[PDB]
Order: sequence, then structure tokens, then C-alpha cells
Amino acid sequence: DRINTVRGPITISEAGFTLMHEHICGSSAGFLRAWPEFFGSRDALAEKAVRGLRRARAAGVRTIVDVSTFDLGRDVELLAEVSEAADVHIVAATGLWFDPPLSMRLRSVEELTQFFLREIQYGIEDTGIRAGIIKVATTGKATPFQERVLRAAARASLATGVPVTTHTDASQRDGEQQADIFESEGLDPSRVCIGHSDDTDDLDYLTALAARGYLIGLDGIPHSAIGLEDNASAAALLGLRSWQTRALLIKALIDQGYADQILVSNDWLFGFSSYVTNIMDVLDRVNPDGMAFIPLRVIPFLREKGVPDETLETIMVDNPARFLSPTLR
Amino acid sequence: DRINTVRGPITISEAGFTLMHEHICGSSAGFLRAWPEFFGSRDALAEKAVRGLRRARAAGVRTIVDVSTFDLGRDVELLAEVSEAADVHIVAATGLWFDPPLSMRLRSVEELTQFFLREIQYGIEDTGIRAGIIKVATTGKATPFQERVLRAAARASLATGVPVTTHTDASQRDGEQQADIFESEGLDPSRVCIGHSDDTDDLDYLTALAARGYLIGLDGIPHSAIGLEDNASAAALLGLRSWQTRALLIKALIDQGYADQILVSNDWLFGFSSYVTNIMDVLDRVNPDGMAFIPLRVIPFLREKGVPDETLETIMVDNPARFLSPT
Ligand SMILES: [Zn+2]
Ligand SMILES: [Zn+2]
Ligand SMILES: [Zn+2]
Ligand SMILES: [Zn+2]
Repeated sequence: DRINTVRGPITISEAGFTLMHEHICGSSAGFLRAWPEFFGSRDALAEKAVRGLRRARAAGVRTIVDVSTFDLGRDVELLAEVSEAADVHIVAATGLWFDPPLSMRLRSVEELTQFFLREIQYGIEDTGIRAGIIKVATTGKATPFQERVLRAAARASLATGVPVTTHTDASQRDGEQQADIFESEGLDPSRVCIGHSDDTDDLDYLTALAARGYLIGLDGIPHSAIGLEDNASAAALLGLRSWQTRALLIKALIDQGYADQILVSNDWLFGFSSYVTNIMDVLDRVNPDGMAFIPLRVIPFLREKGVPDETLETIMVDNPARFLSPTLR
Repeated sequence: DRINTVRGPITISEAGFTLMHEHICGSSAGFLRAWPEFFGSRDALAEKAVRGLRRARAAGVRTIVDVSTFDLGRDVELLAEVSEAADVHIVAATGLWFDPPLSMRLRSVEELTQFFLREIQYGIEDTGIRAGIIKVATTGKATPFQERVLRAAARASLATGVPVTTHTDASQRDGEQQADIFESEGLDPSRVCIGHSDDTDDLDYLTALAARGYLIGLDGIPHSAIGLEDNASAAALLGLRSWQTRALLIKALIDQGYADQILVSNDWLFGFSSYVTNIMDVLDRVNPDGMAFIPLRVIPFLREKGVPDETLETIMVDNPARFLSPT
């Protein structure tokens, strides 16, 4: 009944209002240390993150889960610095996203399990900071390597009780294959969040996953390139569905009886080197509220659409607490 | 005038016997810091490196050029530590190899140039250690991104006088395209070494590059899977040609008049996370001399084949001094 944060162990009740899928910075391993001027400076990136998290805190956020892996250039010392300055708890992730270097892509299930367990049980790098979640990814049918990662992540979660959260291409229904592999491994679905599930309108796909016991990550609510259809890179990243369309899936899953199984987030960030240059000007145009978009815009939207307060609090406070608390079931 | 090393500037004459294409550790960016246990420990990797460099130093080596880039997991603090304990100069590299992550792959020629220039003119990470060479790579026909890396490398070289050195798939004569792209940016061939050129017996290919003024990197002389050909991953890394066969290309380019354009090395390492697990067990059986292989085995072999000591001196001392001097 402790959750590891970048500033150490917290009790479950200190987590409070939680954003389960976010990033301080979306980058690549070693990149922030090797070319900090890409973001202006390391301090400029940190200050920008602190401004954004302080705003999110003022709107009610107390914890974000940063699901940046090794290969997304997770820098836990940055995360501790930003956490302390903004007085927002940050949970760090182990696992791998879909840009693993050779030194990872050539590893066995056993080797990957050791690496994830290291980051949970011992610490990340030389920092003593322990991960509180495992992040994995597919983009369509799993590559052989991605299957090995799913299996290593299941093994790490069985050994530690730490949960797994996933990147999907929701248009390819990637959750069904991820689910199959987790269930062959023996991982309980209540320890798994199928992410980017708000990228699709296929409610049959989502209820069938929630029927099997999975948590459903509706985690990119503000992602929309509506108004910027002529920006190809921005439309490929954000899609042409509205924030309201995404948000209404939250209502839709409540209405199907699965309020218990929803996790809601922004999937935002304060820098993004692992995409096209200047993407942050597009993102900050699209959603100037940043990580404060869920509490400032989506919570009131869901209320005016009929969702009880009590339900929003189970989704933003109780679901995340239940999910993050280390347990096998 | 001055060459940058991981322990600061040295004068040209301090370089001495120089291995122009080596590695302390072949890895991936951030990997040694995130999982040092893959190598046993950071201490165990440093111990083995210090032992191998001291082995090389005893055989006459004074300087190595570690052509590990960002994406090969170059750790210049490790390089500094082993350089100092072994009393061997290490020149560090900028550039990109063929495992760039997205944060590099999506960058323009102009962005890449700024990055390379940072590592040459300011420093690597927060260390103040500056690169003395630019490493680039193709594996066959250049991808669009690798063409951008070659162009950024040429611009960084023209701005600083620092030389460029390449990875090739020699069986696809990559040096030909590399040379065209460099010349299109105005880079002089005398600032370029076309590497892994000993990976095939293709002297038409090598002499024509050398006739255009390129330096030819015969840099994998001890690489051979002969005797362990049934190990598929060893054979794919090391090839099925003997070290003597590779070394005879050195004699061949000398015989053709190109002694002034040859650079010889081992392309060795002491750890290797960017290949299959336990590869070091194979490598240490194939070439236990490590980075001492050139001075202990190749030099005497070439002497016995009639190459003069003065030609061996120009190749191992003079050619690297001229190549590394910023121009
Ligand atoms: Zn994702
Ligand atoms: Zn994300
Ligand atoms: Zn190479
Ligand atoms: Zn090499």
C-alpha cells in the first residue's frame, strides 16, 4: 500500500486526483543530456513543465503518471525537479515504447524482465528512483520484439504488483492481441490499462475489453487537429475527431456499466523531440490548458452531459488509486 | 596544431602510433547508465577496457580514436576514466551511426549540423569534452536520413577542420555514394576516410576512391569467423575471410602507390550491447590481442611480406597525424 514516486513512497490516499497517462517530455534515450538546446535549454524545459503542472495543480490535479520509458528519453532527475517545484506527485515508468535501440531490441524475454525489475525494485539509473508503472506498446500487429516486451512486462508485474499500461493503435484493435498475450502469461486484467482507447469510435471493441476486466485508457481527450486540416504532421498525430467526441466515450462506457474501469488523461507534454520540429507550437495552439484540460474542460463537459459528480470522482481518484496500488489482482 | 581528446587538447606529435577506428564499448544512447549490469557492472567494463588499452600501449599504441557516436552509446566520462588509467589518448567522436532514435531521425541537415558542431566546438553533454572526429554510416544505398547525416557531417567538417570517417557496406561499394554526397557539399576527400574498406576484396573500388584523394579505412583486420562458421551471428558479424587476407589489402594499396591514404585499425571493443548476448565470449576467443592485434600481428606480417618499416611508420603515425589535424 505504497506507490513509488520520483520523490519516494506515498500512501494511496496522497495520490488524490490523478492523470494516469502524461509526459513531461517526449524524447529519446540520452537526447535531453546530449542536446538540451533543442528545447531551448534543460532549465527552460523544466520551467515550462513547472508552469504547466502548477496550473494543473490549481485546477485540482495532485498526481500525474509519466509513462515515458527509457526509449522515450525519460529523465527521472528532471521529473523529481519538476515534481518538487510544482508540488505535484509524479510516478515514473519502466518498460519500452516503440523506439527501442539495438541494445534493447536484441534482448530476450528474460533480459527484458531483469531490466524492468531493476527499474522497479532497485532504481532507475544511479538515482534510487523506482518506477511505479510498466509501459508497453504495439502499433498494429505486435512485432516479435514487442511480444517479448509484453511478456517481460507481465512477468515484472507478477513479481512486483506494479501495473502495466499500453500504447495501442486503437484503429487496429491492438488491445485484443495485447489482452491475449497478457492472459496466456497469467496477468490479471485488473493490472492492465489498454491505452489510447479514445482514438477509436468502436464501442464494441472497448466494452468487450472492459467485459474481460481491463482498464480502458481514454487518455488523449484534447488531441484534435480540427482547424488545422492542412497541417499533415499535426493531423497524423492528433486525428480529426473532436475533443468532445473523445470525451463522450467516457459517458458511453459509464452508461454501459464500466465506470469502474475507466482511466482519463490528456497524454500531454512540455517538449517533444521524437516528432517534427516545432510541434509544441501546434500543440500549445490546440490545447492551451495543457494537462489542466481534463479538470477545467472535460469534468464540466461531462457534468453538463449528465454524469454525476460521484462518478467523476471514482474515475479521477478511486480508479487510479486502485490501479497503482501494488497487487496481483 | 591541436587535437581534442577526452582529457583535453594534445599536440599533433603527442598522438604517436594511432588506431583510427576503435571502440571502448559498442552500445546504445543511455544504455550503460540505465543497465550497467548488462556488462556485469560499469566497474567490470572499465576494468576490462583498462586491461585491453594497457595491452595495446605495451605493444606501442599511444592513441585510439573511439568512433562511437551518440547512438552507439558513447559515454565520454567512461572514455576519460579509461584513457587516464591506461595512459592512452582517446579521441571522441560526434556524428551518427545507423541506430538513430526518432529524436535524431526526424532532424533536418541544418539541425544535425548544429548538433555535430555542439559536440566539436562546445562539448559533449555537460562534460566539456570535445569531439576530434565526425562518424557517419550507410549500410547500402543511403536512406534519406543518412544522406542528411552525410551532408551535416560535411558542413560540420568545413566549419571546423575536423575529419569525417564512415561506416560502409563495402560489398555494395557504399564509399562511391558517400564520396558523391560529400563532394556535392564541397568537402575535400582528404578530410574523409571511407571505413570498413577491408570487408571485401575489391581493389578496383578502393584504388578509384584512393585516386580521388579519399583515405581508405582498413579497420577490421582481426575480424574473422573462420573456425567458427557454424555460429550464424559470429559469421554475419565477422565474415569468412582471414585476417591475413584483410591485411594483404594493406600491402596491395601500398604496392599501388597509396601508402599515404591508408588508415589501419582493429575496430575492436571491450563491451557490445548492440549485438547478440555473449558476443564478447566469441570476440575474445577470435582476437585475444584486442587492440594490440595491429602492432603485434599485422605489422610483423607486413614486414615479412617485404613492406618497409618507414611505410609502416607513415601509415600508423604520419597518416593519422595528418588526418586528425584540423584543416
Ligand atoms: Zn502512446
Ligand atoms: Zn503517451
Ligand atoms: Zn562500423
Ligand atoms: Zn566501429
